[PDB]
Amino acid sequence: QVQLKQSGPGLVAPSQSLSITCTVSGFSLINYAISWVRQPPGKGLEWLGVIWTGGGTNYNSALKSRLSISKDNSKSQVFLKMNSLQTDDTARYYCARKDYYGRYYGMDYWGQGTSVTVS
Amino acid sequence: QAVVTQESALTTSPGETVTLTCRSSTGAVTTSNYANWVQEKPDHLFTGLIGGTNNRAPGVPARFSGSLIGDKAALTITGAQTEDEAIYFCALWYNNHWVFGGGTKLTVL
Amino acid sequence: TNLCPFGEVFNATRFASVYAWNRKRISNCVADYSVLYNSASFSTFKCYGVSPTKLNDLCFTNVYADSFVIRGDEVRQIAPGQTGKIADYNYKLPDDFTGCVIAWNSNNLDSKVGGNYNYLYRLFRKSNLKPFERDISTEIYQAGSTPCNGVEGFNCYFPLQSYGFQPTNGVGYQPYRVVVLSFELLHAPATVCGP
Ligand SMILES: *[C@@H]1O[C@H](CO)[C@@H](O)[C@H](O)[C@H]1NC(C)=O
Repeated sequence: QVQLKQSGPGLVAPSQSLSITCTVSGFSLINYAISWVRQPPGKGLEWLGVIWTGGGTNYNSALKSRLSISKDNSKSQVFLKMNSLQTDDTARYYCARKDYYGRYYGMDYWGQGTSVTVS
Repeated sequence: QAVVTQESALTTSPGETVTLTCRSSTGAVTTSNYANWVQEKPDHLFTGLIGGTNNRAPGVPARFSGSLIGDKAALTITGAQTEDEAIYFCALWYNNHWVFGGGTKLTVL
Repeated sequence: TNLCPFGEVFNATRFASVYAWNRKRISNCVADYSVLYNSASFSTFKCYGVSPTKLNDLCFTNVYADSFVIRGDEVRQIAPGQTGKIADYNYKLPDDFTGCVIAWNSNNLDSKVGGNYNYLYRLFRKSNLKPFERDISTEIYQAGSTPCNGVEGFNCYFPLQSYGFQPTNGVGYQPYRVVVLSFELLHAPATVCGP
């Protein structure tokens, strides 16, 4: 069964960098793509970026280019990294699967969500 | 060229169908901007309902069905009160990036 | 005259993927085809240019042993004159092929709980392969009219896909290892014979 896990205590201090990890079962990272979205408390969710099936990224336009997403096909893991945080970034972050090879061209399945709060 | 808007207010009594419209800032939404519908559980649980403007996700009931019925993207559902109390967000694929709407709060009866 | 290294070929720990199938040359040894045929594990043993019982006496120039892991349903495409994803884009056997195709189920090795996704095959290709071609390139495909130009858009697929081997998949979808022996039976100095 397809399943998404992402884990971390999260909490950050201003002006440092913390990273979150997404761990997957039931599907191969070569057959799908992974997209990340960010949910500040009580607002609408914004899309951060996507790591395509075999490397190569896209990012949200005005969102800082000083961030990167990366993955490991061997262990079936995905990592999001931001190198500097600002207090508006306190949010819940979600991993998501994009099935653009076959039928369902959108975000097929979604993770359980991780709280990331600075200060 | 990123603004996408939704009504964000809805109510359908059980058995009655409603349509919520999500519209872009490039005029009527193109087929290229693939439409997505996601469902929000009140316990911070998310799932994907519609992709590619017509495709249901695997394992979602056939009661859910949507298309470009109007010029702007929209979605419809027959009324099942217990499992349809949810928030719904529309997403459009601009070639550069995905944009998510504010989301519509469904309050059946 | 030492024995041929068939044990390495047939009892190797990890087999190669379909698109990067490994070729092992064999030469200058005494082949023992009886051993392999007599064993019962090999689900599909098919010799095309020769007969399996004759093999113990023929003398060849040299022989190539290929290996890869494919899905159970696609075993048929490993034969002269058929088509499919494997034949067209991965591993094409020339017409008038002369050798033996050996396959057996390996569900107890190549499939683990949670699925095994390390075996890859080429799915989108510009054109079919020439016989015994081994294109390992990962050039970004382009299924759309627009030029992809190396950016993996919604119509710029990566040309490799990984098999999904669940421990409880159907027999059709379980991984079968395949070994193809190709005897190029010229009249150059014979190097491999049977006792
Ligand atoms: C491979 O392993 C089997 C396991 O019993 C053994 O019988 C055989 O001699 C080995 N070598 C070959 C070439 O099959």
